[PDB]
Amino acid sequence: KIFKPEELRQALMPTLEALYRQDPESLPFRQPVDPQLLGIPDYFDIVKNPMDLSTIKRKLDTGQYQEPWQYVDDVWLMFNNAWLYNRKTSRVYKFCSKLAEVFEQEIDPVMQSL
Ligand SMILES: CCOc1ccc(C(C)=O)cc1NC(=O)c1ccc(OCCN2CC=NCC2)c(C(=O)OC)c1
Repeated sequence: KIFKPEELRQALMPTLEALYRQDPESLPFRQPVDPQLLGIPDYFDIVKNPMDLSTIKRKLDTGQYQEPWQYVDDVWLMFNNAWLYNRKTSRVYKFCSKLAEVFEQEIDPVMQSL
C-alpha cells in the first residue's frame, strides 16, 4: 500500500494536535530540547536522537513519512527519550506518561481507518 503525504497528514495530524492540546503536559515537548537554555548540558550525552512535537509536525508537513508506523515511531522516540533522560518523579517524566496515554487512545482508531 502507498500512503500519499496528504492522506497521512489528514489522518495523523489530528493525533499530533491532540498531544499539543494537553496543558500542562505538552509544554516541554512543543519545541526541541535546548540543553544550554534549560541548564541540562548532559542531555545530548544521553539522548542521541532527539525528537519533539514540532519536528514531527514538520515531517508530516514536508512528506517525510512514507508509512504510518514511521510517524508512530517518532512519537514513541519522543516519549522514550523523555523517560530515558528524566527522573521518574520529574514533571517531564509524568507529563510524558500522560501524553503516551493520550496518544495510544488517539492513534488506535486512526490506524484502523488507514
Ligand atoms: C529544565 C528542564 O526542562 C526539561 C527537561 C527535559 C525535557 C525533555 C523533553 O526531556 C524538557 C524540559 N523542558 C522544556 O523543554 C520546557 C521548555 C519550555 C517550556 O515552556 C515554554 C515557554 N512558555 C512557558 C512560559 N511562558 C510562556 C512560554 C516548558 C514548560 O513550560 O513546561 C512546564 C518546558
